[PDB]
Formats: sequence, C-alpha cells, structure tokens
Amino acid sequence: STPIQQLLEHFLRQLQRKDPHGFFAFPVTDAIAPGYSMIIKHPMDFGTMKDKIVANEYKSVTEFKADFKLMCDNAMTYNRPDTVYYKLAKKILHAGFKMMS
Ligand SMILES: COc1ccc(-c2cn(C)c(=O)c3cc(C(=O)NC4CCS(=O)(=O)CC4)sc23)cc1OC
Repeated sequence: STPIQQLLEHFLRQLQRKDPHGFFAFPVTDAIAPGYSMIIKHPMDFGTMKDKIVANEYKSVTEFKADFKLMCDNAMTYNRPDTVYYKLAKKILHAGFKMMS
C-alpha cells in the first residue's frame, strides 16, 4: 500500500461516515432508478472509489477529489432539490472538501 493509497483510504472512510444510510455506497442501478444510466453519463459512488484506490488508479489526491465531486454533482443533477439524495449530496460535498482541507 502506497502513501497515497493510505491517505485516500483514510479520506474515504471519513467520507462514508457522512453517508450512514449508504445512499452513495454502491452504483445507482437502473433496477433502483430506471433510466439512470441514460441520464448520468459518468456514474460514480464510494464503492467504485474504493475499488479504484485498491487498483491504485488514483495518482493524485486531486483525482480522488474529482471523483467525489462527480458523485455529488451526479446526485444534484439527477435529483430535484427537495429530495433526500440532493440534500445529502450537497451536504457531504461541502463537508467532505472541508474535511480533506
Ligand atoms: C436501495 O438502495 C438505494 C436506494 C437509493 C439510492 C439512490 C442513491 N442516489 C445517490 C441517488 O441519486 C438516487 C436517486 C434515486 C431516485 O429514485 N430518484 C428519483 C426520485 C427523486 S427525483 O424525482 O428527484 C429523481 C428520480 S434512488 C437513489 C441508492 C441505493 O443503493 C445504494
């Protein structure tokens, strides 16, 4: 495990604590939300981010943060402002970036 992998594992653990229901734990399936894959062109979630860390696909912290923002942006485009998914996405986006400093 490289230093970057160790840091991103730490960030990911702390980010996922902000999603206790696990709305962002796995990809949003079309089974869960029919037509999701036809609207959101670049899906992302914490589970995929974990796999990318393990595969050593993040070569910088910036790349990791970009995937986190993508996940949140997707939720804020697919869902209307008055939904639990939008509200949590916005909350954790700001709180997450603050945490990572
Ligand atoms: C059954 O477990 C889940 C239940 C819901 C979700 C989920 C997560 N995220 C991030 C979403 O953006 C999301 C959006 C969902 C949804 O049903 N959207 C519709 C209702 C809200 S809307 O009308 O604004 C857009 C259409 S379900 C869902 C994911 C799940 O597993 C990880």
